[PDB]
Amino acid sequence: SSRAGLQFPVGRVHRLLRKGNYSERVGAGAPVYLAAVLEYLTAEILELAGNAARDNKKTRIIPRHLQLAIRNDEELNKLLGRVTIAQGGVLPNIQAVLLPK
Amino acid sequence: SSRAGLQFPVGRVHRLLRKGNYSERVGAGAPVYLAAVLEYLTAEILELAGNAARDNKKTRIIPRHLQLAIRNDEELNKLLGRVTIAQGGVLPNIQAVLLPK
Amino acid sequence: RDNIQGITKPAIRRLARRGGVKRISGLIYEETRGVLKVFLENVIRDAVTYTEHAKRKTVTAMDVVYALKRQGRTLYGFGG
Amino acid sequence: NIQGITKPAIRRLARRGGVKRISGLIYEETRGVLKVFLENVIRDAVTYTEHAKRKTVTAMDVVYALKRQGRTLYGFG
Amino acid sequence: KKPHRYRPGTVALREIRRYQKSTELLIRKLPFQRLVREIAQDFKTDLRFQSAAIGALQEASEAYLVGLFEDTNLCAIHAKRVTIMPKDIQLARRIRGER
Amino acid sequence: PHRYRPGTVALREIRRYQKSTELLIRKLPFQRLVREIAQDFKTDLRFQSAAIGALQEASEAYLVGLFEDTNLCAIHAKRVTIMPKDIQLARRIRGE
Amino acid sequence: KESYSIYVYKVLKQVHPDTGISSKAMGIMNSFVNDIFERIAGEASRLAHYNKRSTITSREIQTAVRLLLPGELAKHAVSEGTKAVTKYTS
Amino acid sequence: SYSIYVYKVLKQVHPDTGISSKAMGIMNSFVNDIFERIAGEASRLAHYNKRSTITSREIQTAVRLLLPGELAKHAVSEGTKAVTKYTS
DNA sequence: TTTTGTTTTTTTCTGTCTCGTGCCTGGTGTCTTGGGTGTA
DNA sequence: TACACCCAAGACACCAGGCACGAGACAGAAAAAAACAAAA
Repeated sequence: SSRAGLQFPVGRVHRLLRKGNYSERVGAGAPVYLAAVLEYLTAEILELAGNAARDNKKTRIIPRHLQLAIRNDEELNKLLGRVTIAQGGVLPNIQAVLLPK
Repeated sequence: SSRAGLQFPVGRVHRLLRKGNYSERVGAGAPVYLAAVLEYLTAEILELAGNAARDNKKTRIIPRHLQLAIRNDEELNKLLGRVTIAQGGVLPNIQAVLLPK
Repeated sequence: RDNIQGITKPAIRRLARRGGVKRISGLIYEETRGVLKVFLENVIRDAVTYTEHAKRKTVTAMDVVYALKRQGRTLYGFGG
Repeated sequence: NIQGITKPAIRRLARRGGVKRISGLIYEETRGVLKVFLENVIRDAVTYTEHAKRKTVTAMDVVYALKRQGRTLYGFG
Repeated sequence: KKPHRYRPGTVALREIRRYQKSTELLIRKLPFQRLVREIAQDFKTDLRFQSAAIGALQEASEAYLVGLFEDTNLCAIHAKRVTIMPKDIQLARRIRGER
Repeated sequence: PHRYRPGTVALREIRRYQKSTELLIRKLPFQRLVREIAQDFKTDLRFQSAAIGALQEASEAYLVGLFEDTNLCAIHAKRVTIMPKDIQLARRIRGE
Repeated sequence: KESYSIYVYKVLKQVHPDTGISSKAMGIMNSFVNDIFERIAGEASRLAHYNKRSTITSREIQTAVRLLLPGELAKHAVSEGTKAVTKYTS
Repeated sequence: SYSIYVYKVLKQVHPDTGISSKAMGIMNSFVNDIFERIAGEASRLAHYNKRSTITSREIQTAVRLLLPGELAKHAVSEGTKAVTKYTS
């Protein structure tokens, strides 16, 4: 992790890939790549959640912040389409035909 | 195959389960069970297809026969719900609202 | 016995208001309860199968997570 | 090349699905959707074509790209 | 003086906004737990359940019901109607692939 | 001379195209569109006949399913003719 | 290139001695067999990984069949698998 | 678990923002799901090419197939940078 | 009351179906030893 | 968690029908006339 400049563990990812019964041999660049991708995804999600929390005057990330960060982003909603977030709720979307005319 | 009374190969299934990156070790009854399940499913599907072909006056099985045999059965359609059959078509179902009178 | 009536009318009304439903009819609650019972049965069958495969008598959260993932309802926050 | 799918072709495709009457703003619209479908499949297959160090999109790549989205296709294995 | 009375449509949208802003569990805990235990008893008798498993089941059921209600409202609005009907739920469950 | 009523030929074509399982999309325009779309992703790409046939079959099946959902949505709205709003609602419910 | 065309033809002759099968139908049956094989193998591997088990036996395949196949199909497949295991062990 | 790593990533992207236990569990579940998906896609890609070794190319292909568009491009760039920094 | 979809009855070639048949590849006995369950 | 136990993985040696290459033929789509109930 220190040689690749990543916060996610490289040895743990390598051990998980070796014990997960995915392939006979595992290279040295695949765990680094997977850890980097996971770290980038986590960083994007956490930044969006922190922005949503700052928009609500909150200092702690709650599942509602994660839901608002995932649903507002198009790519994050496409990647997590069939993903359900517990205690996250939904978006405050009201149809125009239901408003008082 | 001859000892278990099945026409599907047991050694081939065992080799595919060993080299399929599923587990470190494969038991002795697992390939037999999987071959028996595959043989039962194939026998049911082929019997339904032969019945559909006899209902169509043909001594051969065409993709249309397979589609008419799978889509008609409830459990077979539930198992292959997200399965697209090439050159099979759809069921001749017309809604009652589109019918005259 | 007859626990399907636990999901009373106000619960279904709140669940509809969360989804953006303005007006609710009368025959909506029965169909909602039936669909909820069907979904609960479909999930609990796989959960009990996963629990019996582990030779256990207590349905843990991991079994429910696996049953929901094998169906198509990936749920987070219950893997710890 | 989106105009290749003629309007009577979409009419036949709708008749296969049990559609009695078809409007005028359907075909073109459906055409776009069709493009989206290709834009959700071919590219994925192209990725497979970029994984085997090949330049020809085989049927196995198309089958894998269709299975990876839940649209399992038979008769091309 | 006649007491205050809101016209049909105001409190409905108010409750919509209130339940869309908050993410609390709308289904009660004890009836849902009893229903889950009764359903699990039909498959295997004498079954124990943890709090996390029941909470995950309740969250998944609530999310699925919210999605189904969204689809039902969409189908009802598509049919030039405001009140939801079981036909909309049937159409939503048929298009989604459940039936 | 004879003249069919607006509704008989439609049902006849429905029955004819539901009984037969032939491809309803032409080969050359579909292949040209597939090549033009694949060119935007990677240049100098080749395609096999089996791959093009599989793509055509998958596209035809997806279009048939979408048209079935569209007809269902149109019938649910007390209508016979299909509209782009029906296709939009179907694609929104399906999650596309 | 290996395929289960011979075994599918044998099963067809067993269930229908006077009925053939086309090439496209044979390919569709091969794809169906491959898909069922892959699904059951993945489910068994997941069941083995969830229990920290590195061996896949008949119990894992039975659980995978009961989880994938619905109702009567699952029951008949489980019965056939148990019968085949009993015949092979004896 | 991935608790300390997620906390460090959050402190890197937001020095003045905390995280609850439920949010931490949700993040861990998301990380595990992405890990499983990418591992399965890489195993499938290796089995389709008659290969018994998963390298960085398989992970890159899995990321390009799973993640859509800009997310996939940025993840591929980050993975390539990490690989080039680790190999040097 | 008259025109048009739907169903029955001749051959005739027509894409296909099982028989005839050679090479070999995967279809069977036999020694060793041992590690995954059986039962406790 | 412990003691026991027995058929498979591996390997040697021996052996038999699939499968594609042709062929005579086999039930059937078509070509075409002729005929009854229901629809317009």
